[PDB]
Amino acid sequence: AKILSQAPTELELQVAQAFVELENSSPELKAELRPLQFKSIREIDVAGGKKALAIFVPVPSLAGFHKVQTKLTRELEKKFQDRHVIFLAERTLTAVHDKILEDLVFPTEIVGKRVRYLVGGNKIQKVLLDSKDVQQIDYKLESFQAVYNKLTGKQIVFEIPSET
Amino acid sequence: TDMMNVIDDRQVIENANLLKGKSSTYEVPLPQRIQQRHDRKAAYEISRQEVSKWND
Amino acid sequence: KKAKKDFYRFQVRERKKQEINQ
Amino acid sequence: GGAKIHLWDVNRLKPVSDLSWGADNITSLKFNQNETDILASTGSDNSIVLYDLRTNSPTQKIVQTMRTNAICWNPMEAFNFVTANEDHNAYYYDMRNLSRSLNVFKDHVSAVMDVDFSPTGDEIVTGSYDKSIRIYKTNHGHSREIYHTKRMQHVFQVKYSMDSKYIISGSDDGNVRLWRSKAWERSNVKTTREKNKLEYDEKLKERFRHMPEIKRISRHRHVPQVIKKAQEIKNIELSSIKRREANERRTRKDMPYISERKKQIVGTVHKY
Amino acid sequence: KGISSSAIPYSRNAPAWFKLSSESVIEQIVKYARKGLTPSQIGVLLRDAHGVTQARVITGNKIMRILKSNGLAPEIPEDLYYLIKKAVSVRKHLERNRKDKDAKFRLILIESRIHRLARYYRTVAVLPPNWKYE
Amino acid sequence: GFAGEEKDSENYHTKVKEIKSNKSYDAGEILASNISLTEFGTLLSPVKALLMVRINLRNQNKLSELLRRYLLGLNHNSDSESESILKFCHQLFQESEKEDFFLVNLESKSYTINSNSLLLNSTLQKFALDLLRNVITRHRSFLTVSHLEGFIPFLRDSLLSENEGVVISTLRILITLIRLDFSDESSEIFKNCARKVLNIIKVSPSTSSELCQMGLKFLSAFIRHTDSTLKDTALSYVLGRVLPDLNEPSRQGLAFNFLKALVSKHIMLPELYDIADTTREIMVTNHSKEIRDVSRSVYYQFLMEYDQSKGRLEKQFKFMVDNLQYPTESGRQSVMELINLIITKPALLSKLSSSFFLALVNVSFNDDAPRCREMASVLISTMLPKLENKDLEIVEKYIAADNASFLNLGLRTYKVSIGFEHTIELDELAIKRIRYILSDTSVGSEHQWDLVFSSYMEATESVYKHGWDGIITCLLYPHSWVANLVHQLIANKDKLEISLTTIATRILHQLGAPSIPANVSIKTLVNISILWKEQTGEDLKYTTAIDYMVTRGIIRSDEHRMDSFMSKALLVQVLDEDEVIAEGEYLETYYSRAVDEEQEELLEDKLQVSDFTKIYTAVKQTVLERRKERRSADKKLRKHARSRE
Amino acid sequence: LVQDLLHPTAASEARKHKLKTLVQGPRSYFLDVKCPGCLNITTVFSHAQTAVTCESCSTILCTPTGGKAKLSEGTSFRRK
Amino acid sequence: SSVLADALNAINNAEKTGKRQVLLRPSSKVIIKFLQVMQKHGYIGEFEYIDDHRSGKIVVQLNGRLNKCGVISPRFNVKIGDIEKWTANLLPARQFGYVILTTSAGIMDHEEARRKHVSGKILGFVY
RNA sequence: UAGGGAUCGGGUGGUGUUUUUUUA
RNA sequence: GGCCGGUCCGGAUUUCCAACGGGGCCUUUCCUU
Ligand SMILES: [Zn+2]
Repeated sequence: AKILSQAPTELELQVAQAFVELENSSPELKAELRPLQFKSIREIDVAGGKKALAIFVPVPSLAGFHKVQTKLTRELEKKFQDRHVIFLAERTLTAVHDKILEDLVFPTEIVGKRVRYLVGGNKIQKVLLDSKDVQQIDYKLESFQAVYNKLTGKQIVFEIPSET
Repeated sequence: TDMMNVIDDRQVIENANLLKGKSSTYEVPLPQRIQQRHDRKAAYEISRQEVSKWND
Repeated sequence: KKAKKDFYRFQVRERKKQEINQ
Repeated sequence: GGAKIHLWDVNRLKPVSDLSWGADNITSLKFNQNETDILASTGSDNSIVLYDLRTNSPTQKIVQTMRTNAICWNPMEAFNFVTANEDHNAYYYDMRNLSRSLNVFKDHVSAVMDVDFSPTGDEIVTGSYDKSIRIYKTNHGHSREIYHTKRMQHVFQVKYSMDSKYIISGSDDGNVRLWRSKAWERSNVKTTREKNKLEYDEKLKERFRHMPEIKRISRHRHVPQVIKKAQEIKNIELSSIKRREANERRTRKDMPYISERKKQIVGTVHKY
Repeated sequence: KGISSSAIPYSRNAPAWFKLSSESVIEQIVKYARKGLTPSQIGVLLRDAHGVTQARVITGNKIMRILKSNGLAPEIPEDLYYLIKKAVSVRKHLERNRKDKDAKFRLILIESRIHRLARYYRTVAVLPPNWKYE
Repeated sequence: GFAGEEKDSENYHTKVKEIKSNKSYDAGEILASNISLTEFGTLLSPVKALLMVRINLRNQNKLSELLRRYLLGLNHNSDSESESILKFCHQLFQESEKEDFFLVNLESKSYTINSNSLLLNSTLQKFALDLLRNVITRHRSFLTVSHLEGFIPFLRDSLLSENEGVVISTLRILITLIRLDFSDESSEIFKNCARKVLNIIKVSPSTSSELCQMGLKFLSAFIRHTDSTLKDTALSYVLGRVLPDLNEPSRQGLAFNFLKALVSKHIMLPELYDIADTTREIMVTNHSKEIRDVSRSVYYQFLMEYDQSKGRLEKQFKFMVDNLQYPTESGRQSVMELINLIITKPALLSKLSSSFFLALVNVSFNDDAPRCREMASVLISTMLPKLENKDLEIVEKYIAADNASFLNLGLRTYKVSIGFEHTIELDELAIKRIRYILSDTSVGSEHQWDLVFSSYMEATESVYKHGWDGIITCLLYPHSWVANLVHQLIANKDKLEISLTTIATRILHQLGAPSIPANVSIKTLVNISILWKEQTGEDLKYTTAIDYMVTRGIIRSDEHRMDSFMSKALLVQVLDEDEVIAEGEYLETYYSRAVDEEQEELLEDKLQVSDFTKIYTAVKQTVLERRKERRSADKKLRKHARSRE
Repeated sequence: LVQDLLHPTAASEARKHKLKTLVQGPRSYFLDVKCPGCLNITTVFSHAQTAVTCESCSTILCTPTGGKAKLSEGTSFRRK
Repeated sequence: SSVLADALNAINNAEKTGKRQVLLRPSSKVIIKFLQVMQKHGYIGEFEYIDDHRSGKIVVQLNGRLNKCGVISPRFNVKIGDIEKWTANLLPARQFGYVILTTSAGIMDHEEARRKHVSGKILGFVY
């Protein structure tokens, strides 16, 4: 319906059916899922075993996905459940890694990046999340660092300036 | 279920097919680090159990 | 209030129209 | 302890277990003396992490304000340890209730580099980054005695010999030195009249400890003047913080009292 | 001399409470500039009223860039404009009462501060050289 | 060396020659170079020439995979498959089994003790690795006892006293060698290394290490193929050590093979009943392929091949029912595969085939899309191998089981005592005749309103795909043929019915009117063109040509090209059919241009009619221009272009 | 006194000056105000520096001060 | 002044007055490399890179190993035959301390520079 | 070399008294 | 290199999973410059 012109996968058709299902349940949404489009989705497991769906959106609709993102992500975490899902941008290059991290985490925040240089010559690259949404944020941090790992090559550890 | 409640309505033979007298099982599960936090909480509880021995 | 009668190039357009009409 | 804590035996050349919580190095660690399966470590997350090797897992973590330099367990109590951290005081922690560091030994002026117990289990020894070691009783929280010499500098590793009589202080200028623990006693066998006399007036000093000139004599030492200046200006700024806190406590509705032992804890995983 | 500055936050996908679009911001900006508002004032008005954090982080480009991009740009930079009109006001005041040697000292300092960014602006050539004090 | 350091360094920006092809080079090189006498010695000697100084774990690990590349080259070409390499292996096994008062000494610097004594042992460990994969040269009919008894006393040392580098491969060799009956000393070595792996599991505080996993595979082989397995309480301890590791299935694998082996040898162990519970748990919830499958294998072998309590043997099926609703979309499919294996390879199938039928019906009515196909397949396999009374009560509950009754009628018909199925079809005909009320007319009215849930419809379309009563069904099929896919299925059913047995004009006009106001629509268009060729002959032909001109968005344009291809006397009937196909003479526009070239290729009278139609289109352009010039959207005549670009 | 020069306590971070922290930040905050003439929402800065006027019911909402702008006596705000 | 130079003055006199942690901003990448090699040789301890958007703040934690860092102004070329005389007139003793050079193939001290057999222009020194 | 007590100018927060209340 | 039958009671057939390496290759498509 609203994909890019390449032939999708069957689970892409299933999540597209979820999209047209939310469009069938129309008049609670403010015609928000009329200008949608995605280039491609791709799903990949984490070391925890469960999978994650990177959906690449051609970026007027990263900001077009404005306040609809939370409602539709709990909607499709009910419909195509148990697989952690994320929306991403696409193609110096530190800027594009920065931006894909910035929308990769959530529309929540990041508040600071550290990288400590140990005495063995290694480095540890920490990113620091906001203070909020933590009961659903903590459930997906290893997924976030796994998808940043296999989407950048870099190594990143997420943490919150909180207890855990 | 809705299908079970629509089917098993008339006949007396229910104790052969309607074995589902108990609710479901097998949660999602929880993710890896949260499972780690839970069972190491259990580890801290059994460790405090095993040194409350040494208290006396 | 704090609008300006200067400082913009459409304002140099209106003031060149001023300085050629007067 | 390295970039991640590894458990291995001497029979195989690979780490038998990873053990870390996450991506943070492990600055020191120490096994237990009894319940030998349990151990503790300190990471540069300003964090204490206890591990149990029966379950082969870390088991709790607390985060404090400043970085913990060195742990040492108790030989006698077996579930109490001492952390030495970089704020200038050592912390006699429990293990079973890690939310109240049940003693704070305070009288230092710089970072406390290591610590260990006496083998008799009631007298601990801290060596710190200022050029002075000092020996604490367990149930006081202030210095029993200060040892320093002009040639020792930045004393890093102080340990207690296995007969509770000598204090080995390895400094930063290279030298490792011996000290007595009870600095007035001597190490020969004594005839029983000498033993009865020294023990007699030991008990006598103990019961007349609070007379106000026995106390000044038994409290008088001679510290180097760097430590003297740092201790007295630490005293005047602590009095200033206490006074300004008293003013806020006079005005404001609810600035609740926190204990001195609970002050330095900034967090604890597994709240109960 | 001390410090008195704003500290713009670490965030740059700002600010997630912004219901408004990114085109009405440019519409409000060109409205205020063709009302005749200097870059600083249009920035502060849509910061307070139609609350943006800053337009350089809500829109993808600073407001001088979007003023040039909508054909509304100034002919002299804002700092040189404000400092020039301060110079002409203090000159008019000293012309009125010529005994104010404190205003003379301040006018010398103001003209030196004019010449500083004037020769800076000649070296970067935003306004063209041969330019010396209108 | 320095080129490798500069290739893996960091202050080194770029070049095109970056990826190190040397690791591939040697595995391509020793194919030719396997003299295995002299040049292979000149391969392994510069290994030691750096392995006598100092080597970190990084250099060690890349050298270990470099030796793996050597061994892969030997797997490709093994130059002599007769024992000249085996004597070479045995050879390297034998190889890897007051004066200071005058002495000025200046610029003093101490050396370190690491240099000799790490390299005293590490070279031996790597030689044992290289050599022992060289013994896992796997070529059949080259393993004899007379071949291998020279090597047993060497591997019996580097099994015990090795420290972890080669042990995993030495007992892999013993897994390969457990088939061949060796001498008595060597069978004692087999039992001795069984005690060794028992002590390995006794010392290691994790079974999810590669050492314990490989040793579990060795104990799997030792359980399966020897004369007398023993130390049964010891292997019960081993299994009790295994069971808390199965919270994390991660290359356990080998461990499940161990479970397979002792559940095949059928030893009564009371902890296996908890092993079955945890393997059912990870069988559903585990989020990998093939680990769920081997867990299905072990759980199924336990459930079919061990005993059970007479309440527990149905309690596990109650667990099967409770996992039939599982929220992920593949663990449920693994549940379906195990239920398939339950129904296949018994009176247990009859005893459980009522609850299983009801649960498979509820899983057919589930929400997962590709699992519904497996639900249909398992429902068909459960209905076909069912008993008499079980299938009778199943069809009774399916008949009696309003949209619930519709879905149950559709499912019972899809599974479908053929006279009893026809009686169910009679009740379904009572449903179907009441299941045609103004729906296609409402669909046409919605199409006209647009130009200004079909559940029973899809169920009756399924019943029509299953099927004077059939003639009345074909009449109702025209009523719903004349919800887009529902109308497409109705059109497919009516096309099949009209191919089976004025009416053609009405059918073709209702087919054409649906395209104006899909692949199934293309099939119905081909069927309607077949009916138009089978067909007031010239009047209906002019009606079809007028319908093609009214047709001539990509689907309707393809329908117009298909109708013109079905139309193409050659032009005496096609005079009134090129009124729009020549008017068209943007990838859909490129395909329409290809369609116009197709219509132009597929003739003197046709060319004359085409020239007259071109003049008529010029006349129509003149008439539209005259209407416009008499009317004269000034800025609207450019607003379209200014809004397009 | 003696502070961990890395990540300190939040009680000290909210205490020291907004420049002098390890990573600087703002301290003003946006907030939704209801103009009491016609009840509809507008956002407003805290150190608002100018007299905002809710153009729907154009009364006045906050007059500025040297620091935080005080709000006009019938207004109602949500911090956000 | 320079950006490496005042950071080195900071971590010099701060441990001269005997502290354990220092702060240094603006933390350019040459400062990163310069104290990267000194924690490689064990003269400071671990160090954190707080990264704001402005320039970054390096926080070095250090023990009492070090006594003097220092930069050389200006940064002029030296040969393999020159680094020995520069270690002579730049360090107190010979086999003690290091001299840090921006070499062409990396950023290293004098012993790894003469080990990889390269050179470059002199940068700074630490003993 | 650092620390402390004030004091002036601005700001933030607290919550008692001087203050007041539909004129700003 | 491991996991699955189906030919017969351990030699040939096969699916999937990993590790290397091989080939076509996805992104200046609209524009003076
Ligand atoms: Zn209003």
